[PDB]
Formats: sequence, structure tokens, C-alpha cells
Amino acid sequence: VPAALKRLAKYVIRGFYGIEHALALDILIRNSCVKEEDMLELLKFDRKQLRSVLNNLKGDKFIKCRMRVETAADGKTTRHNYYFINYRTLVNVVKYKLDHMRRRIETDERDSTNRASFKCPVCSSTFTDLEANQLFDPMTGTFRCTFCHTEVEEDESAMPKKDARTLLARFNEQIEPIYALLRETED
Amino acid sequence: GYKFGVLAKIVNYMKTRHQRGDTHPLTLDEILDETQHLDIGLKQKQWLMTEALVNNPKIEVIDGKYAFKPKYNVRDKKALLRLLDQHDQRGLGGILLEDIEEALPNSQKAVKALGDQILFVNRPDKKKILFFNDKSCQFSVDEEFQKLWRSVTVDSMDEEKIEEYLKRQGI
Amino acid sequence: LRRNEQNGAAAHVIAEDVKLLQFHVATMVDNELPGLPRAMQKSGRPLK
Amino acid sequence: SGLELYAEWKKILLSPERVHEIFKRISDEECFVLGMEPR
Ligand SMILES: [Zn+2]
Repeated sequence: VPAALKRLAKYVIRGFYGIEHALALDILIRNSCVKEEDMLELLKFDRKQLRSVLNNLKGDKFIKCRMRVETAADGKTTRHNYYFINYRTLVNVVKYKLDHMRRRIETDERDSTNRASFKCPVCSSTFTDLEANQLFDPMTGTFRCTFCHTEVEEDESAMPKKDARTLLARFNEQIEPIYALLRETED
Repeated sequence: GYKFGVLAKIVNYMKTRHQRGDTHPLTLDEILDETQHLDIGLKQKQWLMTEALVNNPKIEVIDGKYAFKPKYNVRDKKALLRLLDQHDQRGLGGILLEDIEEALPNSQKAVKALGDQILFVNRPDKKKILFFNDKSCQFSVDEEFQKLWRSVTVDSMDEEKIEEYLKRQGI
Repeated sequence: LRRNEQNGAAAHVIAEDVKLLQFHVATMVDNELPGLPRAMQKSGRPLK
Repeated sequence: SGLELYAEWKKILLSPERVHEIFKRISDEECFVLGMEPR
């Protein structure tokens, strides 16, 4: 268990994940194998909230879960749960959150362009340059929706796009340092 | 029943003494005289002394005379901070704010003096649990970033599809 | 469900919400499901 | 059990999205074997 893997896990979990979950990952770090009931006792949190967090953790398979059955002295049926962190699974899952973060941003901008520029207040809906020019009549001499009978301005569309472009640059700067840590891991 | 509520009354009297502020430990017989426990049998008192007084964590024994432990409860905000740090190091967990309040006067002012170093979490019973902050590592998370995080779900992603995505992206 | 996922609501909340969504969709497709409750119209008359 | 699926080998709930992704991974040629026209 080289210290580099532990450092990667600690840095990623502490910087780009939730504090309440990091609390449980701390127990996972402390001990490789822990009872689920012992994890509860260490966590000191309500069963319902813990089970919600555990369902999220099960979905993301951050920590692998196994089921063990043994016979108690009393003889009553007992169900025992074991959760333990797996580095190989964790590395891919984390990298995966990271990677799809970018696909989202690319889709957002693909959508910004997808939106139509023409928009008409009386109509209250977006209009394709196609529909606008067809609605236009050569005899009248001005383009204008046939239906609403008011001029169309495209300036309103420009504003939100500019705002999003600024956000993307900030995201790149904030996500810039974790990549070096990832590189140290691949080392 | 017999010989249980009397012990409870003694322990409550000890809390009343501590709201009084008399740090000096007191004799059990004198406590009985103050609490009108003379009527009770002596043997029950002896059993209490031998077993229950030692079992009670709040109670302490000094020079053959029994009284609370002035060390157990918090007395100064700096010691509260140090205790929180030690608890974080050893994985003890946070301490109940009601107990800290009855322990320390003006505990709320103590927390205000802590400020950022101390993290308080609400509880359905209104009890406040306190956790020391980590000085070594400090990180900032922005709400938009947390949202961009939140949408994406690996649970949708199937494990084989995971290793496949890495292999596809040529690394 | 969209708002719950947006807020990162409890996993059990989302699970029960998805269960109810599945129930509603399956009931709309067919209201005569085997061994499942019938969706009334707030008046005791099963929906068609 | 009613309108929900359980996969037991231990035993876990099978959400619709898992089956959706598995079916997407399935190839067109396998559809002919399964007697379902892919197009
Ligand atoms: Zn118009």
C-alpha cells in the first residue's frame, strides 16, 4: 500500500467530495475491514441518514460491500455487513465523475447555439430564421411574423451565452491542480 | 421501590452544588443531612459508596471523600478547543452542546470566540455537535461546481463500461 | 424527481419517488396489473 | 415482485437504467439471434 495511493484518495475525497461522506471515508481509511454496525457506532449518525448516504455510496460503488453469515452463541439469525474501500474501483469512479464533468459543459454550449436567435414578444416563443423570413412578404418590404404583427429582435439571445463563457474559464482554473495529483498517482 | 430514587436525589444534589460553585468536596454523611437521608438504612449507603459512587463517571474520589471531577467538564474555551482537536485525532466524535452548556458558563460566547475553527451541526433534538476543523488542509467548494458534480451519476455507468471508457479514450 | 436529483436528496427518497413514477407509468399503460393497487379518480371509480 | 426487478445470484434491486444500458451495449447482430428486428 504505497503512500501515493493514500495521498491521491485523501486529496480527491477532501477537495472534490462531500464532508459528511469524507467523515465515513475517514473510518474506511482507519480500518480496512469494519462491521457495518461498527461503522454506525463510529459515525454517530442516525440510521436513516446513514442509510441514505450508504445507498448513494452503493450506487457509486466507492466502497465495496460484502455479506457474511456466522452462527451466534444464542443461535438467533443474524445478518452481518462488511464495507471496505477498494483503490482500483475508487480511482476509476472518481476519474469518471471528473471526465463527464467536461462532456456536460460541451453539451451546454452545443445547446446555446442550438437555441434560435429570433424571438418575438407577442408570440412569446423562439422562432427560426426560416419561419421569420417565410412570414416576411416581398410586397410589404419588412420581415415580421405574420401572426403577432410586431418586429423581432435577436439581441436578447446574446446575453446569457456571454455569461456562461465566463463561468467555464473559472471552472478550468479551479480544476487545474487536481490533474497534477492524478499524474502523481499514475506515477 | 426502595433505595434508587434516593441515589438519584444525591446525584441531583451534586449538580445543585455545582451550580452553587463549591469546588471543595463534601462528606457523604453531611450530604445526607442536607438531603434528609438520615431515615435511609446505613447498609444502602455503604453499598452506594462501594459501587455506585465509583461507577458514576461524574463522581470522583479525593482523600477518602467523594465529589465530582472538576476536570471532566469543560472550564475554559481553550481547553474545549484542545479537547475537540484530541477527539478528532482519536476519532471520539463531537460532544453534546447541552452537556457543554451545563458544564461551562457562557459556552455560547466560547463558541463565538472559536468562530471558524469550531464546526457545529444541528440535531433534531436541537443538541449541537462540535467538530474541530483541519488546519493542515483547507479547501473551498463553490455551489456551481457542486451542482455540476451533483448531476452526474456513476451508478448509471456500468463497471465494464467504465474500464471500456478508459480503454477507448486511449490512455 | 428532477428537483430531488438537482438537490441531491436522500437516496431512499429518490428510490421511493422512482417507484411511484414507475407505478404511475405502468398504471397509465394498464390499470389492471396483477396484485397491485388500482388508481382511482378521487371518487372510488378506477381510471381507464 | 409486482413491478420491480431483483437480480439474485447476493441479491440487489435492478433499476431500469441498468437494463437500459445493458440493452444499449447489446449489438444489432444479437437481435437477430434473439428474434427481434434491430431497425
Ligand atoms: Zn411574432
